[PDB]
Amino acid sequence: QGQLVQSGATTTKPGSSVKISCKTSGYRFNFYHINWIRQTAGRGPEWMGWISPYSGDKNLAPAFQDRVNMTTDTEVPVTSFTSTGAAYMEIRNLTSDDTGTYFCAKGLLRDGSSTWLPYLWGQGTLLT
Amino acid sequence: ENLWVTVYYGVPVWKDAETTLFCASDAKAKHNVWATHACVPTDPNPQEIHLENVTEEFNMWKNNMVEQMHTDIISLWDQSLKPCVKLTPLCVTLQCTNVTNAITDDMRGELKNCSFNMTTELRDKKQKVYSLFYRLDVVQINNKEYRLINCNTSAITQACPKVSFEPIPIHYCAPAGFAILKCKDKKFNGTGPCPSVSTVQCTHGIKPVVSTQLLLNGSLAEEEVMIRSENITNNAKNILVQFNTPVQINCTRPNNNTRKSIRIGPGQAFYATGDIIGDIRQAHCNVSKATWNETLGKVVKQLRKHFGNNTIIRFANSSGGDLEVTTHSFNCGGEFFYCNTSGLFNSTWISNDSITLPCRIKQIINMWQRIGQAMYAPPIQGVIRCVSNITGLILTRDGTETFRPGGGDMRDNWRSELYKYKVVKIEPLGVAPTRCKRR
Amino acid sequence: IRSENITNNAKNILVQFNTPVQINCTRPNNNTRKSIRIGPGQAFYATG
Amino acid sequence: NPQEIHLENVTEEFNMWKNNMVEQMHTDIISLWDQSLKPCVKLTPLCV
Amino acid sequence: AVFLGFLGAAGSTMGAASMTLTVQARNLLSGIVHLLKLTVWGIKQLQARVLAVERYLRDQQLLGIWGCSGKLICCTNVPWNSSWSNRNLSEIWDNMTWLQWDKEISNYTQIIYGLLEESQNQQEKNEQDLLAL
Amino acid sequence: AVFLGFLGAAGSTMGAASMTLTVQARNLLSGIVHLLKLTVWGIKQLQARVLAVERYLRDQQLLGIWGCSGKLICCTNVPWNSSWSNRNLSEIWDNMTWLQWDKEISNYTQIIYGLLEESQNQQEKNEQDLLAL
Amino acid sequence: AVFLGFLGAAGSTMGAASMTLTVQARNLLSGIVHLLKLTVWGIKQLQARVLAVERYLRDQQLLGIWGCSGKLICCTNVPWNSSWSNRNLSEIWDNMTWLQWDKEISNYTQIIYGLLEESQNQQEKNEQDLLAL
Ligand SMILES: *[C@@H]1O[C@H](CO)[C@@H](O[C@@H]2O[C@H](CO)[C@@H](O[C@@H]3O[C@H](CO[C@H]4O[C@H](CO[C@H]5O[C@H](CO)[C@@H](O)[C@H](O)[C@@H]5O[C@H]5O[C@H](CO)[C@@H](O)[C@H](O)[C@@H]5O)[C@@H](O)[C@H](O[C@H]5O[C@H](CO)[C@@H](O)[C@H](O)[C@@H]5O)[C@@H]4O)[C@@H](O)[C@H](O[C@H]4O[C@H](CO)[C@@H](O)[C@H](O)[C@@H]4O[C@H]4O[C@H](CO)[C@@H](O)[C@H](O)[C@@H]4O[C@H]4O[C@H](CO)[C@@H](O)[C@H](O)[C@@H]4O)[C@@H]3O)[C@H](O)[C@H]2NC(C)=O)[C@H](O)[C@H]1NC(C)=O
Ligand SMILES: *[C@@H]1O[C@H](CO)[C@@H](O[C@@H]2O[C@H](CO)[C@@H](O[C@@H]3O[C@H](CO[C@H]4O[C@H](CO)[C@@H](O)[C@H](O[C@H]5O[C@H](CO)[C@@H](O)[C@H](O)[C@@H]5O)[C@@H]4O)[C@@H](O)[C@H](O[C@H]4O[C@H](CO)[C@@H](O)[C@H](O)[C@@H]4O)[C@@H]3O)[C@H](O)[C@H]2NC(C)=O)[C@H](O)[C@H]1NC(C)=O
Ligand SMILES: *[C@@H]1O[C@H](CO)[C@@H](O[C@@H]2O[C@H](CO)[C@@H](O[C@@H]3O[C@H](CO[C@H]4O[C@H](CO)[C@@H](O)[C@H](O[C@H]5O[C@H](CO)[C@@H](O)[C@H](O)[C@@H]5O)[C@@H]4O)[C@@H](O)[C@H](O[C@H]4O[C@H](CO)[C@@H](O)[C@H](O)[C@@H]4O)[C@@H]3O)[C@H](O)[C@H]2NC(C)=O)[C@H](O)[C@H]1NC(C)=O
Ligand SMILES: *[C@@H]1O[C@H](CO)[C@@H](O[C@@H]2O[C@H](CO)[C@@H](O[C@@H]3O[C@H](CO[C@H]4O[C@H](CO)[C@@H](O)[C@H](O[C@H]5O[C@H](CO)[C@@H](O)[C@H](O)[C@@H]5O)[C@@H]4O)[C@@H](O)[C@H](O[C@H]4O[C@H](CO)[C@@H](O)[C@H](O)[C@@H]4O)[C@@H]3O)[C@H](O)[C@H]2NC(C)=O)[C@H](O)[C@H]1NC(C)=O
Ligand SMILES: *[C@@H]1O[C@H](CO)[C@@H](O[C@@H]2O[C@H](CO)[C@@H](O[C@@H]3O[C@H](CO)[C@@H](O)[C@H](O)[C@@H]3O)[C@H](O)[C@H]2NC(C)=O)[C@H](O)[C@H]1NC(C)=O
Ligand SMILES: *[C@@H]1O[C@H](CO)[C@@H](O[C@@H]2O[C@H](CO)[C@@H](O[C@@H]3O[C@H](CO)[C@@H](O)[C@H](O)[C@@H]3O)[C@H](O)[C@H]2NC(C)=O)[C@H](O)[C@H]1NC(C)=O
Ligand SMILES: O=C(C(=O)N1CCN(C(=O)c2ccccc2)CC1)c1c[nH]c2c(F)ccc(Br)c12
Ligand SMILES: *[C@@H]1O[C@H](CO)[C@@H](O[C@@H]2O[C@H](CO)[C@@H](O)[C@H](O)[C@H]2NC(C)=O)[C@H](O)[C@H]1NC(C)=O
Ligand SMILES: *[C@@H]1O[C@H](CO)[C@@H](O[C@@H]2O[C@H](CO)[C@@H](O)[C@H](O)[C@H]2NC(C)=O)[C@H](O)[C@H]1NC(C)=O
Ligand SMILES: *[C@@H]1O[C@H](CO)[C@@H](O[C@@H]2O[C@H](CO)[C@@H](O)[C@H](O)[C@H]2NC(C)=O)[C@H](O)[C@H]1NC(C)=O
Ligand SMILES: *[C@@H]1O[C@H](CO)[C@@H](O)[C@H](O)[C@H]1NC(C)=O
Ligand SMILES: *[C@@H]1O[C@H](CO)[C@@H](O)[C@H](O)[C@H]1NC(C)=O
Ligand SMILES: *[C@@H]1O[C@H](CO)[C@@H](O)[C@H](O)[C@H]1NC(C)=O
Ligand SMILES: *[C@@H]1O[C@H](CO)[C@@H](O)[C@H](O)[C@H]1NC(C)=O
Ligand SMILES: *[C@@H]1O[C@H](CO)[C@@H](O)[C@H](O)[C@H]1NC(C)=O
Ligand SMILES: *[C@@H]1O[C@H](CO)[C@@H](O)[C@H](O)[C@H]1NC(C)=O
Ligand SMILES: *[C@@H]1O[C@H](CO)[C@@H](O)[C@H](O)[C@H]1NC(C)=O
Ligand SMILES: *[C@@H]1O[C@H](CO)[C@@H](O)[C@H](O)[C@H]1NC(C)=O
Repeated sequence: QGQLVQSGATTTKPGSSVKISCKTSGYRFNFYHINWIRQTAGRGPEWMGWISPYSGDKNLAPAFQDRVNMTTDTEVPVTSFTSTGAAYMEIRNLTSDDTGTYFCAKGLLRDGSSTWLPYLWGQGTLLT
Repeated sequence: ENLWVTVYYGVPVWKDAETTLFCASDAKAKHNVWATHACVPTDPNPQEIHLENVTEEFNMWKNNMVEQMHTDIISLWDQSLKPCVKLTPLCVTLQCTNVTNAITDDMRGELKNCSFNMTTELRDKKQKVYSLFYRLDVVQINNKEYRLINCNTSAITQACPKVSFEPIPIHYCAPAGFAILKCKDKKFNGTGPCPSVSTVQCTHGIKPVVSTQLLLNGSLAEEEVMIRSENITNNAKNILVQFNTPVQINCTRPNNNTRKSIRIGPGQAFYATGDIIGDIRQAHCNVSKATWNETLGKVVKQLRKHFGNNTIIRFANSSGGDLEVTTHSFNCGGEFFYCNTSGLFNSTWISNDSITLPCRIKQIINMWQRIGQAMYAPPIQGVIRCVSNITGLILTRDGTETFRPGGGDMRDNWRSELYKYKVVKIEPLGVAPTRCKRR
Repeated sequence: IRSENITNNAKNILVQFNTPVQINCTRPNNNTRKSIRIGPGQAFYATG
Repeated sequence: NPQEIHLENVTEEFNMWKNNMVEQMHTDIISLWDQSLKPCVKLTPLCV
Repeated sequence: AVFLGFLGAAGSTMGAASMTLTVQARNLLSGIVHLLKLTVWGIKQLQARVLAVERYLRDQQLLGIWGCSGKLICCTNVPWNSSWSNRNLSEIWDNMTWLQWDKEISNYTQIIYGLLEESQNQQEKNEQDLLAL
Repeated sequence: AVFLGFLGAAGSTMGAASMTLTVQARNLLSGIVHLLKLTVWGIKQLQARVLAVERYLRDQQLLGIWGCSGKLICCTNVPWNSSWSNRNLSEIWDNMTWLQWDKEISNYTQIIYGLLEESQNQQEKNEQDLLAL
Repeated sequence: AVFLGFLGAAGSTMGAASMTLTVQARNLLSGIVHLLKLTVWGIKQLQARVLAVERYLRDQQLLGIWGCSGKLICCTNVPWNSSWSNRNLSEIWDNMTWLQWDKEISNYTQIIYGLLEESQNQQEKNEQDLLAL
């Protein structure tokens, strides 16, 4: 299974800094990365970066190197294999050119060559 | 695509199960009633393996270890009482007076000077001997004639005085191919999925201390003060609170007693209470009024998390029952104290020196399970004074809240120590597909 | 009919039916059990 | 046929004063006497 | 290196745990479980001893009637019926743990144990028919 | 197919029974034989448990010192001395049952068990002398 | 021939004793050790029975996690670290006895038992990677 409910689709104006939430269920939140993907209207879809709900190790594209704060809090065990978690997304020197739909997607596998690959996506959120 | 069955021997998978758990103990050598000499020596390196990423389900209220310890302890007492002196000749008419009157009115009947006829080593010749008996061990006849408290219900045996009642740490261990799982969650409820998990060959040292209301010499929480019950919303399920700070309690029987051996037969010897050297004083326990008020407030704070930040909870004394359950009853230096506890649970709390406990002493204590068996604790010589920590409680709700103590079930004591453990069984066989084929 | 030496009269004969012949038994007296304390915890149950 | 195998060239250290067999026989014999006396007649009425 | 210990990779992937099988293999019979006194702790320990050797040989017996005597990883000729689990390899050996894998394969575990049993009775019958020349 | 059950082919020919060996192999240690109470039924069951594992390993030990560890049908290098039984193959494997066969071969069963024992001690000595290069 | 008996070559050279291993192999589980009465001799015998099967399987377990299941003489891939013993072959197998050899190699016996254990966990992982084609 797996679900990743995202935050609201509210809008602000340039210069600000917004927070996007992603709430997970039905899967062990710590066993897969959490990716942030952006589908702007005036650019091809961009991979922003992934983060580890277990190791805390984050990795973003150099286009977002010093402009994004990715944070996740610890999970809440529901069963032996089910937990609930959350992931957060931020932008610093923000303008109105960063407009589009934002998604959160968890990793594919736990090991191998396609560990972090965005496999399970959220419903997306509309921006400014 | 081309996938065949591939067999694996030694896969990290386990299932819950019940099994016989053997005991371990550290080297200390007389012999205690818990027979910890008959256990395997504990490793000086108690190996604890952390189970990364693992999350297990625990349920201390369906745990089988507590049901096995509650039966092992009882089997340890029956085994240790078997070869000792049967005291059936003591069930005879007693002529009793008060010992050394003129002190504090109705506290001179608290212990009696009793003389009686008794069998000797010769079956035809009797002896008139006298002994001291506590008031809680005798009843009247209706003149100054008394009898032992147990003679109409149970048979009596006196514990062999070479056996020590001092609890010794016991380690429970799972056999080869089984496992013990520890829940390293510092704020664990006792049930539910536990995130941090480790496996151990044996549990930690557990002293088999059987106390009432106040849990003594126990293990402490690391954060806050946890509260554990299966249905907290049910008032008939006992509340097992556990402190993180130990509130110290000092107890003493100040009377300097004398043990006088009496030959009730060939090789049979009854140990009577001779007389009292020095003052006839009152047995009692102290506990710092400061630490008790502080630690009693910590329980209130965590009790609010189940009844509301606005509600008011009150502490009241016991509401009746048998003597063992109405008082802080326990064992201290070989004598069985029964401490009135009203000075500890007489407090109401708003929405936002030391105290002393008068204890009486019993010698003829009855078994808590069946009826028809009771033990005579031989009188201890000298002055008794024991020092221990109160590390938990056993509370009761009534349905402004009110909480009172109690808990005559021995397994509630073992629950307070076996809550973080769980017995599983290893199943090292595992089959899974891969593109490997024999020949 | 089963015996080891049927021709020997000192070896019991164990016959076994194929039909069950029913037998009803009864002690019709309505008895009373009266407990008697013969010692500490010892109780003898007499016929009242 | 009490099989006895000779150990050629072998030389062992013995110590009958630390031997464990004597400590086990001394306890077995005592356990044999206690086991055999258990069901017999207690003579406490003779102490008269 | 790593050496997670006994059951250390219980939360790891099936492929990672499949490299530390000797860790759990050696701890199936030793532990700490010299006279046999029949006390409350003695009858206890005696049971803990006999139970361990019983469950150990039941596994080694099944390992024998499959041709896997003394193996940690043996391969068979019984092919994987997809109705057992249609999951792919890369989503099993780099994804699932042995605990949850046993949870979903538990139904067909008795079916698989029979297919391997006769495949070994027929393989040793073929090996005899081949060495008859 | 057939599946005569445990000991089902006890009256069948030796060749037919030689195809249902796993049936009797798996029923040598399981059965129905959790605390150890020392009652009249408890001491009874405890003996039934220890006896079963003893006789199981005695067979597996002999199967080991012959090089047949984990085999239902292993072949050896010990040739058949005709003084054991001069019967032909087609009058044994398509004729006799395993019960009557054990009745007539019972005399030389201790002789055969020695020939296989040293043939395995010499085969593993030859295998070491061959891998020494 | 010779047949020195059980432990007969205890004073012989290691190479000579290495030819009479079945003699000590068969006497590890039989001996003389039918109801289970709990008397002073009965509890005694019951312990002597369970202890024998325990120590037998502990050896066979180590023999298994080294790939030597059912072998009297198996060879490994763990090379001889000279710090264990710098003695030459001809001054060991034609000179020393197994008793004194165990006396001087006793220190490193736990080190060697680990090297063989992972060499078998890696050999069976390589055998699976080779039959994957
Ligand atoms: C758990 O909690 C429990 C509850 O808290 C706790 O129980 C406590 O137990 C202990 C021990 O078991 C108890 O301690 C005892 O205390 C007794 C009383 O001590 C107090 O009172 C005396 C006397 O007071 C009069 O005199 C003084 C001046 O001296 C005046 O100022 C007073 O106002 C008063 O005089 C007026 O009032 C009288 C009536 O009220 C009138 O009659 C009189 O005319 C006046 O109007 C004080 O002297 C004491 O001071 C001493 O203690 C203070 C701290 O309080 C210290 O600064 C200092 O050390 C002082 O010396 C105190 O205030 C004691 O009697 C008793 O000790 C004696 O008895 C025991 C056994 O009975 C003996 O073994 C011991 O040796 C003592 O004997 C001496 O004293 C007697 C009495 O005179 C002599 O007859 C005797 O010969 C001997 O004299 C020798 O020693 C003298 C000094 O010691 C010395 O002067 C002599 O020269 C000679 O050498 C004992 O200590 C305590 O009371 C319990 N608690 C309570 C609440 O009751 C328990 O421990 C806790 N822990 C557990 C269970 O583990
Ligand atoms: C418990 O459960 C968790 C979660 O499932 C497990 O954590 C996961 O482990 C797997 C296996 O190791 C991880 O997969 C690997 O991912 C790495 C990518 O990480 C690399 O990139 C980082 C950012 O670029 C880099 O900083 C890292 O470098 C160091 O820094 C971090 C800082 O925290 C440090 O912690 C690291 O250890 C590094 O030292 C890091 O290098 C990827 O490189 C791996 O691929 C290699 O390995 C595979 C085989 O394993 C091989 O096929 C490839 O070709 C390549 O050679 C591999 O994919 C995964 O990322 C972890 N996290 C998840 C899934 O969220 C944990 O292992 C479990 N523990 C137990 C005991 O069960
Ligand atoms: C108990 O003991 C009895 C007696 O020993 C066993 O019975 C014997 O079993 C063997 C093995 O199966 C039999 O040998 C076979 O004989 C057949 C010949 O029978 C065929 O011919 C009949 C008449 O022509 C025909 O009607 C049959 O067809 C069906 O009809 C009968 C009606 O009752 C039915 O019962 C049958 O089952 C048939 O369905 C029958 O086909 C012969 O064909 C066999 O040869 C084939 O198989 C061998 C290998 O087995 C192979 O080498 C050949 O090349 C060929 O392929 C085979 O010789 C024997 O006839 C039986 N009777 C005896 C000996 O009196 C019984 O099996 C034992 N049971 C157990 C559980 O131990
Ligand atoms: C206990 O411990 C002792 C002492 O260590 C062991 O005795 C030694 O045994 C070894 C192995 O057998 C001996 O090595 C052999 O030596 C012979 C040389 O002896 C020959 O020469 C004699 C004089 O020339 C000759 O008389 C002998 O012939 C017979 O006469 C004697 C009379 O007593 C009789 O006892 C003999 O048995 C003979 O029947 C004798 O032939 C040598 O020939 C051997 O070499 C052959 O074998 C080796 C392999 O073993 C092979 O590699 C060679 O190529 C060649 O084929 C072999 O070297 C040693 O001499 C003995 N004495 C010592 C060391 O002092 C005894 O065996 C131990 N017993 C147990 C049970 O452990
Ligand atoms: C409990 O009651 C018994 C009564 O049966 C008390 O025993 C008796 O105590 C008196 C007084 O101590 C003894 O008398 C004394 O005898 C000595 C010896 O000659 C004499 O020197 C004294 O002056 C005094 O008269 C008496 O012997 C004794 N009887 C027996 C049978 O021992 C006992 O003291 C009481 N115990 C307590 C703790 O109250
Ligand atoms: C809680 O644990 C403490 C510590 O383990 C217990 O204190 C111990 O109490 C016993 C008897 O009460 C003491 O033994 C006594 O020692 C004195 C001094 O040698 C001796 O005179 C007595 O005859 C007896 O042997 C023991 O020393 C003491 N240990 C410590 C460290 O203080 C306490 O009793 C326990 N409480 C409960 C309720 O179990
Ligand atoms: O195991 C027990 C048992 O009943 N108990 C409860 C009492 N106990 C205490 O420490 C205690 C705690 C508070 C007040 C008084 C005593 C030890 C264990 C017995 C098993 N056979 C027994 C017997 F044949 C006679 C008497 C007893 Br008492 C037992
Ligand atoms: C309790 O009473 C006993 C005597 O009934 C006391 O024992 C005496 O102790 C002193 C120590 O100074 C010895 O010199 C005596 O020989 C002892 N007498 C006997 C009869 O043994 C004991 O000291 C008393 N205990 C207390 C705490 O007062
Ligand atoms: C209980 O008694 C113990 C000792 O009998 C007390 O602990 C002592 O406290 C004093 C403080 O003045 C220290 O100087 C001592 O070193 C302590 N003794 C030991 C052995 O640690 C304790 O305070 C008493 N508690 C109560 C509640 O009465
Ligand atoms: C045997 O006698 C007892 C009394 O000794 C009878 O018990 C009574 O049964 C009736 C049932 O109608 C009750 O109402 C009474 O209360 C019982 N009396 C007592 C003292 O228990 C019993 O019925 C008699 N049995 C027969 C078969 O007559
Ligand atoms: C003991 O003393 C109390 C109070 O003085 C009194 O009521 C009681 O009757 C006395 N008992 C005896 C046996 O003297
Ligand atoms: C002992 O028995 C006698 C009867 O001879 C009786 O007079 C006396 O009161 C009895 N003693 C006690 C203490 O009961
Ligand atoms: C105990 O805590 C767990 C934590 O998840 C909770 O689910 C459960 O309801 C709690 N039970 C009680 C009786 O407090
Ligand atoms: C307990 O103590 C209080 C006051 O100290 C007293 O009122 C109450 O009666 C006592 N209870 C018992 C059972 O002695
Ligand atoms: C029992 O029946 C068998 C049937 O063959 C017969 O041989 C035997 O003699 C009989 N014995 C008796 C005692 O009837
Ligand atoms: C899978 O198993 C089912 C029965 O469980 C069987 O009917 C089917 O033919 C099998 N298919 C394959 C491909 O093995
Ligand atoms: C058969 O065995 C006998 C002894 O039982 C032996 O003398 C004979 O040489 C052997 N013959 C063959 C051909 O093995
Ligand atoms: C021998 O073992 C030691 C440690 O015991 C190790 O440091 C050394 O490298 C080893 N040498 C060889 C040749 O194996």
